[PDB]
Amino acid sequence: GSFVEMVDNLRGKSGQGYYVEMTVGSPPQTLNILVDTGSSNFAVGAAPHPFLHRYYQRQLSSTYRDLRKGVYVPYTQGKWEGELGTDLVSIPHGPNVTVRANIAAITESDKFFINGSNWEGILGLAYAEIARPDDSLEPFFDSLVKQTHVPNLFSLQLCGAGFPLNQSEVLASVGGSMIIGGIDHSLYTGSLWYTPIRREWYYEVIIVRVEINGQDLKMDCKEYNYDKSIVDSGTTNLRLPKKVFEAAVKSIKAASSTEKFPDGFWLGEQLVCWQAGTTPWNIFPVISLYLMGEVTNQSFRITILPQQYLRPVEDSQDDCYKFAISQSSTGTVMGAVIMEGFYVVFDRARKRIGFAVSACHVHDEFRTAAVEGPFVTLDMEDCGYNI
Ligand SMILES: COc1nc(N2C[C@H]3C(=O)N(C)C(=N)N[C@@]3(c3c(F)cccc3F)C2)nc(C)c1F
Repeated sequence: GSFVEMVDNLRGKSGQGYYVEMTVGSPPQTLNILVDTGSSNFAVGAAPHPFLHRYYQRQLSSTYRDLRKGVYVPYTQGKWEGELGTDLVSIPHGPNVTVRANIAAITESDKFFINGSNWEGILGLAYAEIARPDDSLEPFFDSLVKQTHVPNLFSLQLCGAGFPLNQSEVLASVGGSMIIGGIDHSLYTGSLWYTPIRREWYYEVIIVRVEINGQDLKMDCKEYNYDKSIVDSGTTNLRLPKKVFEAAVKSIKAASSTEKFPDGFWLGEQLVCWQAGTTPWNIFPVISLYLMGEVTNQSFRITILPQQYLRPVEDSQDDCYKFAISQSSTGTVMGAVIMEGFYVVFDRARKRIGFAVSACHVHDEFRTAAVEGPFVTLDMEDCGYNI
């Protein structure tokens, strides 16, 4: 329905992540926490770091409980180490509940905290299977549902500004909404279409067809989900498996061939700039991802614009961007630049993810993002990768 208390509770941007205010401990210690559907731990800075202006101080919390266990998390882009415990946790612009949750108190880290991101921890919203050190460490959302009457569902509306936000603007700007326990109808237009959650670990989905400006990429659909496809608010880009990325970039280059861009742009490294207001959106194609539907032999599609996959960056008065589609060796990742086009419903109760056009997606007068269906699609189970 309507969840006014939770609307506009996020801040941030696709490159540095979107965060929500939370409190930990007694008396409550306020922290900004990145919303991450690509991990399953609640982990917060708990020791001084040059990029943190605040951190969780366990000795100041009367409700802190030490689990006497460490946790070491090395990942591709960095690492963090911490100490496990539990404490009382709340979300001020959330459900009016307080729960006892696991917290990994980060004591050491490398390339984890981002200078100027304004967040001090991460809220892993995925399933226990991928929790660290193992699946016995109950994730925050599982604790929230078990201890309260909050429905087993959350929904995210990530709002890209469509232009760069400076240090002050990004702190003053509304970055979107995280609706805990429901769907807020003011955040989207049109209908919600649902895709099954293939397996409960990451939020895994199955892509069954890909188009660039209506032209079928025509790959065996198993390539689109090799080795998995996931929805991850903690990744900035739309990441595609190597072979799919190579085919998609060739097609995007062909569609936009009236302007030549350097190799560094297509590698997502180099910015491209245009005179203020002259970004040639129309030369860039729309991209449609067809997802398995809930009905047998039915799919639907989500369509994004270059206003989603070209990420605004500061250079001058020029309008500059980076190409926010990049290669992956770990499957498709529908990151924040894709989520910015849609209101995304993580319906854990019904093992499905819903998509609708976002009320805050960036577009122009000629094209809009879309969520459309149904389409007849056969043998969609064959699109899923095994082993
Ligand atoms: C919190 O706890 C854990 N965290 C991670 N993560 C992996 C990271 C990552 O690469 N992506 C793509 C990702 N989705 N999540 C990470 C992340 C961010 F989102 C944003 C900024 C920094 C980050 F480290 C955090 N993984 C495991 C296993 C955790 F226990």
